[PDB]
Amino acid sequence: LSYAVNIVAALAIIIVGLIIARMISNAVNRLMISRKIDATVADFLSALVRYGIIAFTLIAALGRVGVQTASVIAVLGAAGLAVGLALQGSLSNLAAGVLCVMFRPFRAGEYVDLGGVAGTVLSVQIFSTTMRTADGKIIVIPNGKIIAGNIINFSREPVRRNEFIIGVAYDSDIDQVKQILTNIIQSEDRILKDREMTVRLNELGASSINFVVRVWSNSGDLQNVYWDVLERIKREFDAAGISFPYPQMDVNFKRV
Amino acid sequence: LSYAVNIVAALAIIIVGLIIARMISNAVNRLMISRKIDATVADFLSALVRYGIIAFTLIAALGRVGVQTASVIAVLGAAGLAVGLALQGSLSNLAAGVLCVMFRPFRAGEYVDLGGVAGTVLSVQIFSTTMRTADGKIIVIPNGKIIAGNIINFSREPVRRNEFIIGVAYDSDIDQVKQILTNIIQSEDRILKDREMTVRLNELGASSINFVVRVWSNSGDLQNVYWDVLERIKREFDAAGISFPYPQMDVNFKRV
Amino acid sequence: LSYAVNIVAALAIIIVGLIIARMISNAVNRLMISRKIDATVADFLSALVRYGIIAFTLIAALGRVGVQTASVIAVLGAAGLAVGLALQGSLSNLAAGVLCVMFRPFRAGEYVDLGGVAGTVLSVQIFSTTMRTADGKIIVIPNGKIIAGNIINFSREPVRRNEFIIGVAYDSDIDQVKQILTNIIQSEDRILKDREMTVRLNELGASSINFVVRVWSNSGDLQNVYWDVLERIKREFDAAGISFPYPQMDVNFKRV
Amino acid sequence: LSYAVNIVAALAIIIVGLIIARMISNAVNRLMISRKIDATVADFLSALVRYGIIAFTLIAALGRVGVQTASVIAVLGAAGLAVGLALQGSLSNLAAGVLCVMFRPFRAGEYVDLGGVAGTVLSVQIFSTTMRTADGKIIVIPNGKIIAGNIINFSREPVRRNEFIIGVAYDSDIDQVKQILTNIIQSEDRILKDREMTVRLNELGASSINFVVRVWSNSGDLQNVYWDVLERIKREFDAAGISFPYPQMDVNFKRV
Amino acid sequence: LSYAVNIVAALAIIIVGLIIARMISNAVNRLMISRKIDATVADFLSALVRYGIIAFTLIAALGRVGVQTASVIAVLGAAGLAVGLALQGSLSNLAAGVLCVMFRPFRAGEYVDLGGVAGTVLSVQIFSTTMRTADGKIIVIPNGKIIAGNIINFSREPVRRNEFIIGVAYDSDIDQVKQILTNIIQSEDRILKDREMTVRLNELGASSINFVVRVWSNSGDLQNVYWDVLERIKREFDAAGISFPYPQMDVNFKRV
Amino acid sequence: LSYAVNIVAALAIIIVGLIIARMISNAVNRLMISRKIDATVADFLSALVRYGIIAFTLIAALGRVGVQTASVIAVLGAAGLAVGLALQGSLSNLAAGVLCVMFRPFRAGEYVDLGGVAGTVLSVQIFSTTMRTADGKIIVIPNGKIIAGNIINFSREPVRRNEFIIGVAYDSDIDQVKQILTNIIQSEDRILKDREMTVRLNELGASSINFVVRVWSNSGDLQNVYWDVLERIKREFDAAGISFPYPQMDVNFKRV
Amino acid sequence: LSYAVNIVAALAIIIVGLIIARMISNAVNRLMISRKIDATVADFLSALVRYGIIAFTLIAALGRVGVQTASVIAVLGAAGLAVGLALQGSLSNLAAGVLCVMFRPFRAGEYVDLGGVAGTVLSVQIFSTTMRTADGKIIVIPNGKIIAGNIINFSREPVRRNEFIIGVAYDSDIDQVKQILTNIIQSEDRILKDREMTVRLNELGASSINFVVRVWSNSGDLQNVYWDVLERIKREFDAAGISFPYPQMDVNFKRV
Repeated sequence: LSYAVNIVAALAIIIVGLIIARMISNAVNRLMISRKIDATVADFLSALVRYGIIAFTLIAALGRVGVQTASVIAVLGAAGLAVGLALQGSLSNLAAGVLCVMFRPFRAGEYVDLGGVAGTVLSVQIFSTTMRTADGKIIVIPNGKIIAGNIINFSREPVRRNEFIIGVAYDSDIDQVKQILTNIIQSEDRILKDREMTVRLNELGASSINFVVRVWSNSGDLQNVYWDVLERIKREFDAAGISFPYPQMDVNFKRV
Repeated sequence: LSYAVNIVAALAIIIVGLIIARMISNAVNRLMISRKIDATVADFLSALVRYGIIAFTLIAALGRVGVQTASVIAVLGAAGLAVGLALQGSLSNLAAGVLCVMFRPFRAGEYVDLGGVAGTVLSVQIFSTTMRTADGKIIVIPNGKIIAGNIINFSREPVRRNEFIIGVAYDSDIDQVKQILTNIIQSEDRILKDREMTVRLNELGASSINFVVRVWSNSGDLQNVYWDVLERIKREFDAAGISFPYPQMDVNFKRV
Repeated sequence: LSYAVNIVAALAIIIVGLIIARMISNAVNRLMISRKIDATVADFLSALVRYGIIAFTLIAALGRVGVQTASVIAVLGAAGLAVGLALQGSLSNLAAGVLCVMFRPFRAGEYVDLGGVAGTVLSVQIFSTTMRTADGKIIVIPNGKIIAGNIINFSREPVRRNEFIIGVAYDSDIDQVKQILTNIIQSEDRILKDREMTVRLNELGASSINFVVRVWSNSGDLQNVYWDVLERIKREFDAAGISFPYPQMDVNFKRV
Repeated sequence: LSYAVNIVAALAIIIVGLIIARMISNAVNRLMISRKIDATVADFLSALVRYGIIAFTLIAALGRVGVQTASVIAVLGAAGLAVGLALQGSLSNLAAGVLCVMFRPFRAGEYVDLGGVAGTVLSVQIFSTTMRTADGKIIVIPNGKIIAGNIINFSREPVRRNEFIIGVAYDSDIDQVKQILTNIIQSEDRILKDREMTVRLNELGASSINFVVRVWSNSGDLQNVYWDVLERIKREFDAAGISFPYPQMDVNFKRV
Repeated sequence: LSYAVNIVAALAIIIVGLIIARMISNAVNRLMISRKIDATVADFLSALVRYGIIAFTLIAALGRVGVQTASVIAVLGAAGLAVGLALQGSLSNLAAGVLCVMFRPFRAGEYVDLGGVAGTVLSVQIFSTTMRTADGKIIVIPNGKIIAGNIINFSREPVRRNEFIIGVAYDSDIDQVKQILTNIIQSEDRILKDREMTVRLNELGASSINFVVRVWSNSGDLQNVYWDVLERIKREFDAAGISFPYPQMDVNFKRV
Repeated sequence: LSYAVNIVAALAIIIVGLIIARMISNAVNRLMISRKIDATVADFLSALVRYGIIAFTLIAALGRVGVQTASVIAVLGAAGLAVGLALQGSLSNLAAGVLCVMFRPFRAGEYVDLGGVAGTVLSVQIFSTTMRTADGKIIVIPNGKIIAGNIINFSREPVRRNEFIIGVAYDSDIDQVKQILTNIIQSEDRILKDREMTVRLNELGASSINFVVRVWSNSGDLQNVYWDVLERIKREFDAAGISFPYPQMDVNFKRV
Repeated sequence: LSYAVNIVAALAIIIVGLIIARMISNAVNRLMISRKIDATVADFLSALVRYGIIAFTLIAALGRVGVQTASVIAVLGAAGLAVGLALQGSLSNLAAGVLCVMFRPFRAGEYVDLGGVAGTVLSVQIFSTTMRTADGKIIVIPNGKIIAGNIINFSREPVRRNEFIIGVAYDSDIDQVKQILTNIIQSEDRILKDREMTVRLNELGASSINFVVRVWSNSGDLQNVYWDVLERIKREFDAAGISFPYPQMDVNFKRV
């Protein structure tokens, strides 16, 4: 049984191969990390060399025990293929992960809409991103889904814009409405005066004349500015004699 | 018939091969489990070595009965392919399974919305997850579907937020509404006072002035707090003289 | 024509091959069935060995009539491929079949919603499942579709939950409504008293105060409990002086 | 030009090959049809042997005119591939065809809903099924589409169920409504008395109390039973003093 | 440079090959057309032989100028692949074309609904079908789209069916309505009397009792029969004292 | 280093190869354009020969510097594949481009609906088509999208058809309405009198009797004819005493 | 160990190969950039030569350490494949990037609708485009998504068109309405008088006669022209006695 020495040689090749592979791959993503690339892309690109070198080792090692070479390429091919399928979704998500962290279309703490759902971003991880809905629900979105959909970011821009739509009665003084509204926004300090300040008759409506007011503020103020400016419009308009109309209807009577 | 000895040799290879395969594979996911990896990933990765080694055995064993080697790679290729298709959905679900249990974006007992349907999670299994709808229906969702869709988790966060929208009549005192609402929530102990406490005029409405109240509570209290605070608003508002308006209509008569 | 003896040898190989194949495959799923596996998985896995072995036979048999070996792998490859396509849908459905019978996410006789359609399950067969809609229509759903969609099962759970929404007039006594409702459900024996018994003011509505009542019952009783508890609410509420309001409207007259 | 004898030999192989192929294939689906299999599946499976054998013939025939063997596998591979694409839809439809005829989830003459469209089935053919809409439109649905969608079959079940929803005025006697309805259905012979006979107060409605009546009849009677039972309810209810209410509205006047 | 004779031989092979290919292919679809097959299928199947034979020619011709054979299979493979992609949509449409013309699920001149759009068919061409919308728009639909979608054909059936829904006031005589309607349709000659003639009380409605009338006519008459029968119902109903009701409303006054 | 002469020979082959390739390809689509084919199809088919011939050159050229032949097929295969993906969308659009220009289902200047969006076509280019919306927006649609969707062409047909729907009061004379409408359209010269001229009672409506008028005109006139015929109907109907009704309502009073 | 010299030779090949690759590739996209092509397309096409040449180097280098050549094509094939998947989305986006910058269907600063979302474009980068919504949200859209969807460009066209729809009461003078509207737009300088100026009775409406006015202006003016022309219509119409009607209703009383 002097051809049972190849069994021992097969092992030798595997152990030497496993080590030679482990040390090259370590010594490659030592190189990559020292350049800059990116921790994950390093580990990934690296772990391909690793699994590649032990793929060569398996071919030559089995090969000394008469395993036909072109059967190892085939079996390992299949093996790899079966893994490949099972993972993929992951691989795809893993990649989106990188992209998101290395392009920061949103960063942790920004409020964003990631395709129907919107919340404050907490953390982008390997496969999935975590946000917290204004009301306290937690949503976990797959990195893959995020990256191939639109990213609406409420917070990256420093100055944003409220739009009021106020409806008043048809017999209201057009000039009077404009003046009161203009004088409300003029006096509000939180409204940026060096930007758009549109007060205008916008829509001849169903039962109301509809005025549009659009004014810019710092992103932080936007919410409070809206509320404060509204309370105001309502108060002033009442004291000034302008009517917010209920729904109207001309009825045309007929005794029968 | 001295070339009918190869038939006997073919069997020998198969039995030795089946055993040698069965004991390597066992001896691999012995190693994996002892590290940490994950029971399932172990069994899976392992069972690939297993089926791989008996793939080699089949090649060499048939090969001694003149089965052309490159016809075994082909036949087994097809066989594997046919299985591959038939399973897949499963494989994909199996993988989602792992991910879900080893990332716990939801754990058993959390209430969650898994893409349109929502219930309390019971158990994540091989291919499919089981939840119980608040009313007692059981839903079985495929692990695969779950993982590639958004996961809304109502329960992982410890503190959550009710939003009331209360409509009052246009001739109601703005300041009075705010005070009563503010004094209701101020006194409710279950409302977390160190967080958001928004009471504000929010919408000039169709037939009602709409106030928005938003207050935070422990996740457990949220449901009862809502109901209790509502009963309250209704009672106080009535005793205080504030009217929840019916739908309005100005009618403008015309005899014809 | 002494090279026309190979034609005779070709047949010999085919007949011996067909038989050798038929008897291994039989003798394999004899083994599988005797373990436990599953009748279909057996027949399937088995029928792959069968068609595999006669694939080898065809290669070697044609091969003795100078059919280039690597042309047989090719032709049979194509043949298999063409079949593969034509079936697949089937294969996919066949597999779903197994899963459904060997996981019983629904069993025959349970009422279920299988992605938009819902009915009482009759029988899960090879490719397709049969249910009967409450009203008598028969639906035939492909096993494949079922398994990759949500499965809502109305019947597996033994206790379920009705939700009534009752609207009463704004000027109705809040305490009185709660008491009558509570006293209706308290007295109904079919309502499980050791579970949720929610009677509460839920919605300040358009033209009605809306109370929500939620009570649990055995799955069998659920339908009759609802109807009986409703008839009751209506009767009691009338005799007690509480009004279910018609839609309301404040009209504000104007002679023109 | 003694190497121009191979041209003549090439032809010989083709003619012999075409014939040998044509007579095996005939002689295979003679066998299949004599077992039972199915006329179409036979022709198909058969026609694969046919085109397979002439594929071998083409390889060896061209091969004697120095056409490199592994170029024929390649060219024919491409040819086949180009056909494959062009057909497929067909192939898929052809297969659905079989399944439909050999499982009769609907048979000719049954009224069915095949994914949004519904009509009386006329005939299932090679690729496409033909139904006639109740009103006389003809619809041609691809067999493929049919098989991968739900099949709703109105006609296979012998007994089916009407549901009436009747709305009466709030001040109507609950007991009186139940009795009249019950006495209508009790007397109707076409209503199967040994099955469900539900008459019940079902919905406290907008402007009507809504009763649900559900009764079973033979599939033939279902349409006429509905109409006849309706005419009846209307007549009896009127003569008995029960009012089908018009839409209601409480209006609350305000001089301004 | 006596190895520069192969360049001349290469050309010879190409010219002879191009001609030998052009003349076989012509001589094949001469055969096909003389059987019956189908002008397009012939040209297609033929043009595959054509491009196949010149594929062999290119392999052997380049091969005498030392172009490694298995590089030609590769390059041409790619070339073909690139074409394949660019065309396909076409190929698919070309195939649908054939099917449509050789199954006439609609013929030129029939009015049909081809998945949302409907018009009178003009002409089915290579890739695309042309219809004319009742109002004069032209629509060009891809043959491929057509074939994989439902085909609704308004015109292939010779007799079709109108459905009138007529609403009359609740206090209208049920018997009188039925008689007038029945007597209208009885007298209309264009209504096929040997088929369905349904006049019945169908819906207890919002503000109207709704009668359904359904009557069959030749496909040509269907439009005019509807209009004529309608004008009629309106006239008769008026002269007979039956009221088509306006929308109703019971209003319940409240001085406040 | 007399084996460093192959490096020089490698270059020679590449330069000769690049030229020989460049001059065949030029000399091929010289031929194609001189027949008729199509400028783009020529350049494309041509540019495949070009890149094909330099693919052969690269194989043999590298091959003289010991680059294993079957590694060049592989590397170039990958390279081509990576390009292939990156382009494709383009390739697909490029092909649609051709089809559109060489079938003119719409030509520049026609108004068309290309799947939801509609505008006047400006120019069809390589990948993308440009249209101008009636109001002045520019839309750029990918050629690929266009070709696989329906093409609605408003302009290719020379004569088109308006449909008026006019609602009059229930107590209006049916005959009078028809006559006035008929006499309006009879007198309008721009209405084609040799085509459809439908004036008819079409719908017994909610609060109006609805008449349908349908009349054909040249494509240019269609818009103006509609407007002019409308103004007319309104004027005549008023002067003739026919009422366009406001929405109706029978109210049924109840003191409470 | 004189066969441990090949290890040293292996390294030599890699270093020489890496350099020879680095300097060809640099020297290729030196050439491309100097022509014109496109900075990105150059780097890409170039980086394929680069990775190709080191692919050859790896084959021959490993090959001198007995790594079977056809195992390197295989391993690297897999490696490449795994990368290929992980990237792709990127590759696709990268390509769309190019196309967008080198066709400028929108340029930075134009307002555009990119499939549902619309904003002012800021910058098109490698994979993703950034726009700013009128109100200050930032949207990040993948280049890939953009290129395969419609591109609506509000700004590339220099002159655009407002459409007013004004509703007046039925008893308003048709001629008077046309004149006032015509005289408003006639006098507005910002309205381009050499283009469309449509003032016309367009719709006989529910409770209003609806006039359509359509007038063209410079793209800059469009917004202000609309607002200014509206305020105007409202003012003039009031002073001139034309009534914008409230919703109408003929009510037909019935004492009960």
